[PDB]
Amino acid sequence: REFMAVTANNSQLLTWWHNTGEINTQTPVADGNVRQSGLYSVKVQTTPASSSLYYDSFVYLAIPGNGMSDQLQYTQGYNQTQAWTSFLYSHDATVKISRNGSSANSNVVIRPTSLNFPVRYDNQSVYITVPYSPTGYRFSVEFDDDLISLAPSGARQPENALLIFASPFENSSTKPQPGSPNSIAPAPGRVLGLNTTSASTVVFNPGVYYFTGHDHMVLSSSVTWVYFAPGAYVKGAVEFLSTASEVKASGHGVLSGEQYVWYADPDEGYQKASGANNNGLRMWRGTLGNSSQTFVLNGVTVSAPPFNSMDWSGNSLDLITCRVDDYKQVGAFYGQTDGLEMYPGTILQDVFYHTDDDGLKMYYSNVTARNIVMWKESVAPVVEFGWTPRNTENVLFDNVDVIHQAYANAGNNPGIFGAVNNYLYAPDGLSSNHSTGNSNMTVRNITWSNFRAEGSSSALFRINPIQNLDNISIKNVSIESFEPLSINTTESWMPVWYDLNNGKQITVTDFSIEGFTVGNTTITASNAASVGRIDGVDPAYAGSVHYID
Ligand SMILES: *[C@@H]1O[C@H](CO)[C@@H](O)[C@H](O)[C@H]1NC(C)=O
Ligand SMILES: *[C@@H]1O[C@H](CO)[C@@H](O)[C@H](O)[C@H]1NC(C)=O
Ligand SMILES: *[C@@H]1O[C@H](CO)[C@@H](O)[C@H](O)[C@H]1NC(C)=O
Ligand SMILES: *[C@@H]1O[C@H](CO)[C@@H](O)[C@H](O)[C@H]1NC(C)=O
Ligand SMILES: *[C@@H]1O[C@H](CO)[C@@H](O)[C@H](O)[C@H]1NC(C)=O
Ligand SMILES: *[C@@H]1O[C@H](CO)[C@@H](O)[C@H](O)[C@H]1NC(C)=O
Ligand SMILES: *[C@@H]1O[C@H](CO)[C@@H](O)[C@H](O)[C@H]1NC(C)=O
Ligand SMILES: *[C@@H]1O[C@H](CO)[C@@H](O)[C@H](O)[C@H]1NC(C)=O
Ligand SMILES: *[C@@H]1O[C@H](CO)[C@@H](O)[C@H](O)[C@H]1NC(C)=O
Repeated sequence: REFMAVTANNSQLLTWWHNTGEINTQTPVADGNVRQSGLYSVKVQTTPASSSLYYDSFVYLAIPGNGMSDQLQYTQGYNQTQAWTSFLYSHDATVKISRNGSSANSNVVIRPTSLNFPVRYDNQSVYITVPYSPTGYRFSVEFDDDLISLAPSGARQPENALLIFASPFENSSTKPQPGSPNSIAPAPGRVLGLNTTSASTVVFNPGVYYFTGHDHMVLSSSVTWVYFAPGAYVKGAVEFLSTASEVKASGHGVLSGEQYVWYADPDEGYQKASGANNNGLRMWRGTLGNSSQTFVLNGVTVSAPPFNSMDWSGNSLDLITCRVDDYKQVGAFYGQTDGLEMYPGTILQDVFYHTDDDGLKMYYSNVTARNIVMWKESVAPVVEFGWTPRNTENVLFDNVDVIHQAYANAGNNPGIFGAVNNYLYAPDGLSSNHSTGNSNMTVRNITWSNFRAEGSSSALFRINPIQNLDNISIKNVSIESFEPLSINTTESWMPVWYDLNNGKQITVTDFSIEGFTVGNTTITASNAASVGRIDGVDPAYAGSVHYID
């Protein structure tokens, strides 16, 4: 018969497909269609590797502008595309990757490179044995002959990226049981009525769904759980109205905002905001009243966000907490595509972030973030914590691997660990005025450990002490290479700041740096400025920065 895709649905492997898959690299795909990579084909086989059957795994594709060329002006202007595929597994599986048909056998680099997965090359195909892990893996497959140079960085990256998201099977907490009378499973196509449903659980089963570029998934206050099934692709953005103790979004399906123009404003008919009112539609939005609320985000893949990926409403933002895992953000070519907000008590792990702005927002206390892979694009620091003075304490960011960076200039506020200026007086985050700080607030007990930057990289840190700093320690951080010196992006700095009202000097205390390597050079105090390129530490703080071995 006519060739058909064959997907896996067993206790060891699960892959899916979309019959309305559309190969398109220039315009918006049809409503009921899903942009599919015409360059990469993926099949997965549960080990042991035998002449047995290999199952197809749909390869998604996100492109800058989302086919809207009059939208490219809001991207960094590169011609890079991002393809990806996800699958669930419970046992070691071999991933077979194929291309065009005129493609020669090219070498591939897996990122993070720490994975060290077995890689075989056979007849214009790449065989990657992916080991099973209760936390799955998120990695980039980069074909040498597909690498290009991004100006002015010169960063060598894939023109056509391919991401693989191998996740563990879903449990009773992340996958609703079918047939519950208190849940509603909207059929494929335009989705309507979820904003007034009496259901408490929205279930999107395999299939394509879409709100428009002029409407999003507002869930009734009654809704506390949104599930995107593996094989489900939903075009829209979600907003809970519920103020219950917990609201949840799970499943390994896709939530794509490809239909919204950049900075789409719900209050202005989803049109580009009138004047940067910071009302660009978020992919994850919620609201809390007087009671605390936990936001659970699990397994979902968010693509093409039209603005900041997430933000909650309220005056009691410290009453919110997050629990996210096995979550991904791909195809975020638009600017200001911030990663999630991590409210007090948050625990985030095994996340993949493709972002053109503030990545890890360290704005709240008692936060734990680990096992993150970041494909930072061209703006904002990897880690941000400097738009507004605040009291923040007890933060741990461990095992973070920035696989790529493509900064252009200083105005991009580059750097791994950054803290831009006070947005109230320097909205763009850059200004010589360092006298708008608050000597009454302090950020303390901060630990950034096991950070890693592959390829060329920006400065280790560019921190503006807008409030006091105390007990901040960097442990094990390696920068494979620095970006071109001429672009003003590799030197770290930390200028003395002053209180806005009192004029009192902002203090920095116990800022330690341990295990900092640049290439094959282990940095130390007598190495700081030489290789480490740490030149900007203000003499007033020099005594507070310690290079311990
Ligand atoms: C197999 O996977 C499909 C989606 O690809 C899912 O809808 C279905 O429930 C699975 N079959 C079962 C019940 O094992
Ligand atoms: C994409 O941009 C790269 C440089 O960033 C360039 O080398 C490549 O030719 C471009 N794609 C094409 C084939 O137009
Ligand atoms: C519910 O959503 C629809 C879809 O756009 C919208 O037209 C309607 O005004 C909304 N009703 C509510 C709950 O305000
Ligand atoms: C952080 O945790 C500590 C102790 O667990 C607690 O005293 C403090 O209030 C917390 N801060 C916030 C903003 O939740
Ligand atoms: C400091 O932060 C760490 C996070 O690694 C936490 O385990 C510890 O309890 C905090 N200690 C203080 C000062 O409460
Ligand atoms: C910025 O610094 C200047 C000192 O040069 C100070 O007078 C001003 O109040 C600060 N912030 C602003 C622009 O309000
Ligand atoms: C710091 O606290 C003092 C005393 O309450 C106050 O006068 C001053 O304005 C505060 N500084 C800032 C940055 O608000
Ligand atoms: C720092 O790196 C060393 C070498 O791999 C490792 O043994 C140690 O546990 C790391 N420390 C932290 C902060 O995890
Ligand atoms: C980079 O910085 C140097 C010194 O700070 C400056 O002279 C140069 O103009 C900057 N390059 C540009 C234009 O980005």
